[PDB]
Formats: sequence, structure tokens, C-alpha cells
Amino acid sequence: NLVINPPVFITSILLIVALILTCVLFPEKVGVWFPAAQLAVTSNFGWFFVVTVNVILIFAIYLAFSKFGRIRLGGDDAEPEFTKASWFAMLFSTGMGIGIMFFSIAEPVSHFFNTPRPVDTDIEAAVQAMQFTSLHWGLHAWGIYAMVGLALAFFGFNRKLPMTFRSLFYPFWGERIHGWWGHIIDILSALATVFGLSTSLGLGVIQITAGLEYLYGWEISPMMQAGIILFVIGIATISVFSGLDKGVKILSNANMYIAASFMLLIFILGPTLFIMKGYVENTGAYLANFIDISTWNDTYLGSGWQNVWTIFYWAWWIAWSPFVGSFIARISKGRTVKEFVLGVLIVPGLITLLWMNVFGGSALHTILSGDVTMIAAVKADVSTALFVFLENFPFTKFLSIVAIILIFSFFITSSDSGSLVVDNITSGSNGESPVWQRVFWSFAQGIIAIVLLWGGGLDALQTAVIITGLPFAVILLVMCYSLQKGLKEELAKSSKK
Amino acid sequence: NLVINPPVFITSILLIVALILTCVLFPEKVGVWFPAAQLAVTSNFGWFFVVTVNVILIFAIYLAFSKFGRIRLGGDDAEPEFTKASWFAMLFSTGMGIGIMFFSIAEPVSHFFNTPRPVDTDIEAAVQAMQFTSLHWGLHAWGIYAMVGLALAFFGFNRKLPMTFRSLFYPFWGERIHGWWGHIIDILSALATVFGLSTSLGLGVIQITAGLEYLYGWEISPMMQAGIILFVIGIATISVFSGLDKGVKILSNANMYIAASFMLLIFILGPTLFIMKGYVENTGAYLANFIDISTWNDTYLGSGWQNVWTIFYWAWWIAWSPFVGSFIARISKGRTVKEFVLGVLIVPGLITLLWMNVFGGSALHTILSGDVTMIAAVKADVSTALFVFLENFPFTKFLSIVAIILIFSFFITSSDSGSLVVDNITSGSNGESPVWQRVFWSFAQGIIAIVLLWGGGLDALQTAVIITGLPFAVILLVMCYSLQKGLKEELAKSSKK
Amino acid sequence: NLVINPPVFITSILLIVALILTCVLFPEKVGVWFPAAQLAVTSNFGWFFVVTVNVILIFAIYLAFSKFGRIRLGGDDAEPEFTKASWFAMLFSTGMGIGIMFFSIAEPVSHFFNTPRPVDTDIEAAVQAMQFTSLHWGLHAWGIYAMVGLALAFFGFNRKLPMTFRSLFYPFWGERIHGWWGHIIDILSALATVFGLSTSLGLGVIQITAGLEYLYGWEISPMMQAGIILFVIGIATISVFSGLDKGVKILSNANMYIAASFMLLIFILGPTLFIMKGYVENTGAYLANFIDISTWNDTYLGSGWQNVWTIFYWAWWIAWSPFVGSFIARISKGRTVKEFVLGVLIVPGLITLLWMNVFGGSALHTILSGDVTMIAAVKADVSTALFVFLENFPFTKFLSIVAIILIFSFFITSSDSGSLVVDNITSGSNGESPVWQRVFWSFAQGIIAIVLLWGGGLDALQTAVIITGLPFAVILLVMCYSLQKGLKEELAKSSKK
Repeated sequence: NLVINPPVFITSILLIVALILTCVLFPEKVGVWFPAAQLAVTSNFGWFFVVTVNVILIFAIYLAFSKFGRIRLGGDDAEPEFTKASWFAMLFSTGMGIGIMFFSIAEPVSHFFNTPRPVDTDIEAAVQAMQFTSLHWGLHAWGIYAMVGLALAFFGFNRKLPMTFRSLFYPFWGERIHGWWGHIIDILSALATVFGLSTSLGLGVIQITAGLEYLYGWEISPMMQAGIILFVIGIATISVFSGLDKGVKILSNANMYIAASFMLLIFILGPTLFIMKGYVENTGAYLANFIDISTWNDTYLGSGWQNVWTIFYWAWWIAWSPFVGSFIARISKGRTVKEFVLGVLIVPGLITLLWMNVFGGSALHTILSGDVTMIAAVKADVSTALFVFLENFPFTKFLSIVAIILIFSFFITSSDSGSLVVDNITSGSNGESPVWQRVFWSFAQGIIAIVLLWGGGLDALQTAVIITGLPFAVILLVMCYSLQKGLKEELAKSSKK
Repeated sequence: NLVINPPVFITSILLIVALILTCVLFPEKVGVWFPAAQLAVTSNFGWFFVVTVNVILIFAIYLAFSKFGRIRLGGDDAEPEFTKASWFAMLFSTGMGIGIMFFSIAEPVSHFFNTPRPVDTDIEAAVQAMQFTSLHWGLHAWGIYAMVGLALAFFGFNRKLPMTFRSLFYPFWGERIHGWWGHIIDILSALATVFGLSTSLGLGVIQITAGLEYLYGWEISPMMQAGIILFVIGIATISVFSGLDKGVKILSNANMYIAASFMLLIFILGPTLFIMKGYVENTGAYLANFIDISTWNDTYLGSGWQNVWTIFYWAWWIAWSPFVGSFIARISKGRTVKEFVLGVLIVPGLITLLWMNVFGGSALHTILSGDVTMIAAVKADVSTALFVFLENFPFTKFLSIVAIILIFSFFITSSDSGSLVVDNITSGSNGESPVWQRVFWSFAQGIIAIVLLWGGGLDALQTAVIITGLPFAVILLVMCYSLQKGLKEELAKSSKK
Repeated sequence: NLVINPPVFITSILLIVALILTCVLFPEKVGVWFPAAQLAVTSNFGWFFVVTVNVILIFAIYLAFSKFGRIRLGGDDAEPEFTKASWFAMLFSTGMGIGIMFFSIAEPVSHFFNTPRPVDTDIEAAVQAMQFTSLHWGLHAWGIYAMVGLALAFFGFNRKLPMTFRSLFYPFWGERIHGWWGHIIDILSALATVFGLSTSLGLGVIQITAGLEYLYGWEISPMMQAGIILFVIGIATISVFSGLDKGVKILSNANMYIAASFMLLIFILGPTLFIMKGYVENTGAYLANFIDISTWNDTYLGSGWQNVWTIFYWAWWIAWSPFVGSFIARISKGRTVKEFVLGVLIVPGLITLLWMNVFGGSALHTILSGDVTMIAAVKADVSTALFVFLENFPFTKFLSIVAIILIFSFFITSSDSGSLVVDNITSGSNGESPVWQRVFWSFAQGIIAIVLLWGGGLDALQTAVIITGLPFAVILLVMCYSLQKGLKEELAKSSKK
């Protein structure tokens, strides 16, 4: 009935309620304090975010290509439940649904007219734009996801422990994680994953309303935005309470199939030789200047460009890493550490770059051809970039409708996917909690997205993400260091006949 | 009296004769058809050529630095027939002997006034020219050659099958390679190797007639070029009347000694500190932006520069790869996979880069010091680049004469060497075919070179090379993926006490 | 009484006396002979210096990451006398630290108004300056130091041989090192380390006099410079004779603490976010263009910039490497080769780069913010760069006095430290020589510094350093190739059940 963890459940509820009250009955105060706080945090700790993501990626590479990579998740006498192709498909399904569909065109074009670093020619501007979107989506995001998923899988399969952030700090804290010391980590993890899920929720909402406005000229107001959010979460709780089926795996497969069909349609109807040439060239350039852009901090110029694009992306990945890592760990049992890390790092990191090329590089090809019309639309609003990019394609209305449907299905999938992660983190156990708690948490994330959207749109999701992702960046660093020790202890124990 | 393979010998004769007949009865038709076909193929599949060469090089590096590198060629109970120094010395002479002399000077200067990418200063133009020259000749070519030689040696020594391209696909096709399925593989390999050897023959004859015209002011019609071709082939077939007495290894050592003496003379008489400094700096820059230039596809500019220089070079290295790999594998028995790959990748690549520095960087030093006279000559024709370069050196006539003699001897060695590869591929066995078959194949190679020369000069060799190297690029990728399987099988079978 | 090595003692003393004579009774001739000779050697062998340092660094990396890295120094039955932190702390204290205080500010600003390569924007100039000072101080210096220290430790602990340069060539010279073939090696090593210590002493005294002149407006004639030199050396020999005996380690710890406090104070009072951002970004850029700047030889421009900055630094590191490597080996017993190399290459290099950032990047931040006043001072003279840098900080006089005291104590430590190495190399044994010989060698290095100062200032230390570092570059290459054989011998001997 009420199987909960009080010090985590009540603390998260109280903190979320306090934030909602602050943002709903101090309008001007919250609207003035949030962007100043976000700017201060990002300006002061962009170096720390960059160092954290680089260290996590280097640690993932090291774990993949060391003696620790021979350890098989779930024990030596375990076998994978899925083939490599299915595992890779599910890994790409875990990332990314809404962020990809929202930024794949807005970001490469926003790095064209607003370059991260000064360039002279438009060719170099396009190359730099593709390089920076590859940096944001290519390997560091999947590095963080792979590290969190590896930690969760190792400490929930090889250690017979709940796959929350409590058990990830066992090796160096012993039994102290059970009382008031792992409670803080669980609270921070729940808050960070809730805010990351709510950011994805909000991104989907803004893009779906922009698409409806562009297609039909409808005059939307935040009232029907809230109505859309409530209706979608109602569909989710209907699918949860009166379960038609396991509407996650089948919906994940449908989403992957529809996204692949969309990518193939854009690849064929748009440029085809240009897309392949640009994919090869841009991946090579991204891997050639990897250390130059990964560690770049904009220290000498001081343009402040990283405060909205790069540091925000690192904070987002770090903050909502628990949600992605949970489902990365669910589907990876019986696969060794090296194979797991390489599979999470490379294949989804390559498919994401392929999608980035297929969409953003095609947009940049249109722009470089003199057809500057996405630049003006994105300068007006970045939520219509996809629906302006589909204007110069055959079946513009059908492609726009399919993109809206894909966004809405990713919306349901994320809402029904992160709800169970938050429920498990909040109430412990492994899913014995009743469905009403899951529905309540879905409602909470929906209203959090609603309040954040009404408090600035795409200027309050980033603020909360960065604010709650900085301490979670610290937690990620400590968690990587503790996972090293736990893996070393397990390897030493196994190598004893 | 002809030990032959009917479906390979007859098919190769038929397609070669059909191409010759088409080129001789339809001058204008073939002269319009061939450049268009080559341009279409290169424009559509430059990305594929780049991916193929990069993947082959990465596969070679992986095979050198993994557990697969401990496998000893010819079995554990085998010892090298040559010392490491002599093996390294004769490795460089194995392939690209005539192309080195043709493009040692014409290519770095052609990348100066016709830059691959836009540059402002002449210094950057020279650096880029040397970088792209090193890319074309440094490591990818020797990566392809090392992979092909490793596959040939593994499947002709460790597994005892005949050393043709039929046996390289045994692991994943079973016994199907013996009939009408590996026949196509052998036909394509023979065509690619004959069209890659005819390209070198054409380069040699073009440069030798250009040198004769430059030195003596003679007017040589295509009839005298055909006479030169026939005279050289007659000398080659006289040398293989019955023996006599197998003047190939001695000629190979003489060619290596003469080329080394020529390089030392150019190094001493020309700049000596500049060449050494530029060698170090250019090798460092080549290894610094290796991924930047290897994966570069010229996609945002579309200048078409890669259609003649880079894609043609990849198709050339792939096309005549059987010929180079055969004699790379002949002289490598008893050497482990790691040592073999590192000795075919590094040492001959380093010596090639040293030669190309000694010649092209010296030419660029002459150009950068206000003496722009190789640019004007190369813009007119590229076959007189070396003979114009030797103009500003002491003993210009003697150096030109020894260069012509070295080109003629490389011509003889290549004609006598590739006939063996074509004859072995066409007739199977391991050298049981009669001498008249070798004579006929040398004649066919010579007339193919003559016909390609009369059909456009240095515009039909590239066309044929690219056309027959694209499907051979596919075959190279498949063979690279099958070699790891067929060699992991041997590694597993050997690691069984 | 007179326990010496007469072939080494007599030859080194006679050569030093001859140089002092030709510098003190041939002013006009030597003042033209020395800079011309230095320019000749650096121009002719900059490529050799670059190749030598790159090969040494690559060899150190390879030895750290191969089967040889498992070899435990001092034998398997040995343990580290110090913990990891206490060893990392004193690794950086072994040197540099006198040139650190001299070129922390003068070098990154001298690379600003006098760029190694042409740049347009001031931001690019600052990035290039930071990159090149990182190259000079980051990894190649510590690579040379790690190689020399590893050779010395391996041949003085695992082989029970004297820790001089005699024993480093045992593997392929056998007992021939004991007479007239290893005597030359010891003589060259003693001369190189004496001249390196003299260059450090000259830098220290130059900066001390410059700081005194800047703070107090004093006029210091070279007579007072000689008086200061003699006073400091007299303090050192008084400590050696009467004071004694372990205070060198106490003074080393005091120097490390004072330098860390000075660096922290500059980090806090000056920019704090800028320094961290620039540290991360500049380390990333240094590791991104590593092969581009390490192998750069300035061959296409011929500006001559490398003759005073990069080649001089390589020659300096190579020349005084025996002194640094001796104390790197003393404080490293019972540590495996991999751990030793990774702890000498990385951590001291990282701390040196952090010091360069904290000081030079702060200076570049001041310069880039319109405050161009260090540029004029450094153009006038580079010795007062640090004292002009502290002008725009709180507690300018206190920080200047602390820097002067730190330089003076580094002077004392370096003299008392290099006297041990010179005495041990010249008289053999392991510290049985009388104290009078030690103080005599300290006096000799002091008068060498005085004579070199009176012969051109900072134009004769570099000359002698380069002249005696080129043959020592050859010797370092030979010993680096000898260590592999002599330590593979030990690895094979140990791996025999």
C-alpha cells in the first residue's frame, strides 16, 4: 500500500513542492533568480563539468581496454538474454528520443550563424557546427551513460543489491550508505533524474506545439499546453493501471523502427552522396580534433557561448544519467565489461552521429546552397527548426505529422520509463511498489515540466538541470572512483581458484 | 600444351579482347564514355574508397597489436629465409617503383599551385602539398599491401592452399570457391592486377619518352612509343627464354642500390639540412593530422580535386594489390604476423616518405625561393617534372640519364614480375605453367598499356584503375573481414596443446 | 685524501681550466667564437635534438606500457622507502625550479610579442605561447629525466654497479667501459652536468640581481655579482663542512612548501576561474597538437626562433639530465618500471604545467586586458619579468622578497645537490670521497658560472649548454638503446622459474 523509503520519499516530495511553490507564487523573484543562478554556476564550474565528462569518458575507455574488461556482468555462469543486434537496437532506443528530435537541426544551424569560435568562411562555420554537435552528442554523453550503466549493472547483478545510487558507494563506505549518508545521494539522484525527465518532457511539449502552430496556424496558449501534458500523462496512467500490454518494449521497438524509417526517408529524399561524404568527413574531423574541442573552455575569448550549449549538455547528461543507465543495465546481463562498455560507447554513439549528419548536415547543405531560410526561423524560435527543414522535402505534411507522432510516442515512452526508475529509487526494492506511486511520480514530473515551462520555457529547464547536475557531477566522479575499487575487489576475489 | 584454368583464362582473355576491340573500333565513343564513367564512379564512391582504405589500415594495425600478431607465418616450426635487414631492404622495392619516380616531384608541386584545400600563404601551401603527398604514399598504400600480403602468406603457407585470391575466401565460403563462385574472384583479381600493372607500364613509358624529348629534343610519335613498349617486352621475354639465369632478384638488388644512390645524390647535392628538417617536420605533421586528411572527403566544397589525386591513388593501391601482396608474401615466411605487419607498414612507408621528401620537398624549396620554373613546366605536362627538377643540379645530363635507366630497369622488373602473378592466378598451381603463357601475358599487358595510351594517355589508365578497383575495393573489404575469421580459426586450433 | 679517477678528474679539471683561460684571457676572440659556434651547432642539429627528445619520450612511454614495466627496481624483494605522495612531492623538487622561476613569465610573454609561428589575432598568439611553453616544460623534459633516472636506478640497484654513466653502457661494452672508452663517457657527463648546474646558477644570480635592482634601485656591477656568487657558494660549503648533513632534504621540503604557497597565493590573488579554465584548455591543446609542435622544425620559414628557445631547451635538458636523473633514481627504490615512469613523466609534468598556467597565463590575461606593460619590460630585459608581474598584485614587495628568497634557497639546494653528482661521477665510489673535493667542485661550478656571466650573460650559458649537450644527445640516444637490451636481459633472467 505504502511501501516507501521515508527519508528519501518525503524529502524529495517536500523539495519538489517547495520548488513548485517558489516558482508559482514568487513569479518575478523566481524569474530573476533562476537565470542569474544558472549563469553563476555555469560560469564558475564549466571547467569542472568539462573535466568531469572527460574523466568519465577516459575512465570508460580504460575499463573497456584493461583487465577489468574481462569481468562478465551477472557472474561467470550467466548468458545474455538478447543477441548483439537486439542489444544494440535497445541501446540506441535508450538514447535519444526527444533531445535528438529537438536539437538535430536547431543545434547545427545555431552553431552556423552563432559560431562557438570565430571563423571567416561559411564552409569552416559549417564544419565547426557539425564538429560541435558531434561533440555534444557523440561520445561524452554515451561515456557518462556507459559508466552509470556499468556501475548499476555491476552492483545490481554481481553484488545482488538494488540498482539505485545507494549501492554504488558500497566499496568505500561499507554499511554507512544505509543511514542518512546514502539517503542524501538517493535524494540527489531522484531529483536529478526527475529534472532530466521533466526537461525531456518540456522539450517534447515545445516542439509539438511549434509543429502544430506551423502546420495548422493554431493560436496556442499555455493552457492547452498544460492540457496536452495532462492528457498525455493520463494516457500513460491508463496504460499503467489497466495495462493493455508491456507498453515499453513494444513501443520502444515501434519508436526505433519509425525513427529508422524517418532517417532513411531523409537520407533518400534529401542529399544522399553529400550525407555519406559529410558523415565520413565529419566523424573523421571530430575524432581528429577530439582533445582540442573536448577540453576547450573558451577562456581567452570569454564569449559565454558554452554557458548555454556545451556546459548545459554536460550537466544534462550527468543529471539524467541515472534514468539512461538504469535501462542500459537492465538489458545488459551476461556481457563482459569490455564488450558492454564498447557497445554502449561506439554503436549508439555512431548512430547518433549518423542521425546528426542526416539532419543537420542536410540543413547545412541547404544553407550553403544559398537557401537561407532555416537561419531566420531558428533565430526566431528554435522549436520550428525541424518543421522548417521539412518544408523543402517531398511529403512535407506527412513527414511533419510523422515527426509529431514520433515525438508524442517518445513522450509516452519517456514518461512511462523514467517513472519506474524514480519509483525504484524512491521506494527501494525492485518494483514491488504499487502502481499508484508510479502514477503519482509521473504526475509530479508532468507538473514540474508544466511549471518550468510557464516560468521561462527553454530558460528554466536548463537552469534546474545545471543546478542539480553540478553536485551530481561530483557524485559521478566519486561513483567512478568507487566503481574502480569495487571492480578491483571483485576481480581479486574471482582470481582465487 | 597449356596448363590453364578454363573459366578464368578464357574469361580474362575475352574481356581484355573486348575492351581492346571497343577502344580500337570506337575511338570517339570510348573517349567520351571512359572519362564520364570514371568521373561518375569516383564522385559516387570516393567516400567508399576512403572508408575502405581507412578500415584496411585500422585492420592491419589491429592485427599487428593483438593476440593474432603472435601467429608465425608458415607454422611454428619455420624460420625466415632472409635476415631482417635484407627483408626490409627488398620490401620497399616490392611495389610502387615506377609511380614513385613519376610522382616524386609532379605530385607535391601539383598540390602547390592546385591546392587540395584553400590556403593563403605559400608556406602553408607547401606544407599541405607535402602532407597530402605523404597521405597518398605513406601508410594507407602500405596498409593495403600489408593486409593483402598477410592474407596471401597465411593462406599459402599456414593453410597450404594455392596463393591466389580464390583461397582467401575459403573460411566463409567452404568448398564453394572452387566452382563458378571463386572463379569470379580470380577473374576480377587478374583484371585488376593487369590493369594496375599496365598503369605502371604507361607511367614508365610516358616518363621515359618525356625524358628523351627533354634531353635530346626528339619528336616521338605514338608509333615510337609502341616500338619502345615492344622493345622492352622483347627484352623481358628474352630474359625469360629459359632462364636466364632468373635475372630478377639480381635486378631487384641493382634497382634498390641505384635508387638509394640516386636518393643520396639528390640529398647531398641539393639541400641537406632543409631536407632533413623538412622530413622530420612533415612526418610529424602527417602523423598529427592523420585522421583529418585520411577521412577528408571534400564534401563542403566539391572542388573535384579528389577525383584525380586521392580517390585515384586509393583505387590504384587496391587494384594492383594482388601483385604487390604476392611478392610481399613470397619473401615473408617464418615471420610472425605482428613483425610482418609492422615491417610492411613502417619501414617501407618511412623510406617512401624519405624519398618523397628528398625529391618533392627539395623541389618546393626551389619553388619557395622565387624560382618558379617547375610550376610552369608541370602545368604544361607532368611527365617532365623530374627532368626539369634535375636541371638546377650538378651533372644534370648524367642524373637524367641514370633516372631514365632506373625507370627502364623498373619497367623490366615490373613486367617480369607481374607476369608471374597473372600467370599463377590464371593457371592455378604454384608455377607449373609453361614459359609461353608468361610471354603471352606480358604481351597482353604491353598491348593493353599501348591501347590505353593511344586512348587518352594519362586519362585512361586512371579510368580503368578506378573502374576495376571499386569492386576490388569491395572484395578487399570482404577478404579483410574473412582473414580475421580464418586466422582466429588457426589460432584456436593451435592453442589446443 | 685524494680518492679520484685520474683519467676523469684530470681531464675534466684540465678542460674546465682551459675553457676558463680561453674565456678570461681571450675576451674579444671568444665573444665572437662562442655565439657563432652555438648558432652553427643549433642550426645544423636542431632536427637531431628534436628527434632525440621525441625518441626518448616515446621510449619512456613504451617502457612504461610494455612487459618491461613489470620489472621492480632493486629486485623483487624490495619495498619503496617512501609512500607514493611523499615520492611524488619530491620528484618535482629535484629540478627544475630555478629555470621555473625564470621562464614562468618571461617565456610565455616572449612567445607573445615574438611568436614562434605567424598568427593574426592576439588570442591565437596567447594560445600559441602557452602551447610552446607547455611543450618546452611539459613532457619532453620529464621524458628525458625519467629515462636517465630509470637507467641509473636499474644499473645501480638491479646490477649493484656505481650510479654513474660508466655502468649505463655495460650491456654491449662489457668490461671495456672500465678503461679509456667509458672514461670519455664519464668526462662528457661530468662536463655536461657541470655546465647545466652553472647555467642554473647563472639564471638564479641574474634573477636575484634583477630583483634587487627593481626593488631597491641599486646599481650592481659584475663585481658585486661575483661577490654574491661567492657568498652563496661560501654558505653552501659552510653548511657542508660545519652545519651538515640532512638539511638538504629539510631545505628541499621547505622549498617545495614555499613554492606551493607562492603558487597558491598567485592563484588566489590573481585570476582564479581564468587560471583553471586556461589550465584545462591549454593542457588539452598541448595534448591535441602534441605531434605537431614536438616535431616542428621551422624548416619552411627559417625564422631562427628555435635556435634560442626550443633547441636550447632540449640541449639544456639533455645536458643536465645526469644531475636530475641521479636524484630521481636515489628517491626511487622498490618501485616498478611502469609506476616509476608514469610517476616521473605525468605528475611532475602536470605540476610544471600548472605552475606555467598560474604564472604565465595570468600574465597573458593581464596583457590581453589592454595592460601591455610586461611586454615592454621583457623586451628591455627578461630577468625582471617576474618582478614586473608581481607589481600588479597585492603585497608586491612581500611577494617579491619571497620570490628572491625562494630563488636563493633553490640556488643553495641546486649547488649542494649537483656537487654530489659531480663528485660521485668524477671520483667514482658511492660517497666515500672527502668533503674538500665536494666543496672544490662547488667552487669550480661557481667560478664557471661567474666566467660565463662575464662573457655575455644569457648568451654564453646557452652556448656551452648546447655545445656539450649535442654529443650528450648522442650519448643519451645510445644509452636509451642500451637500457632496453640490459633490462631485457634482466627480464629474461628473472623469467626462468
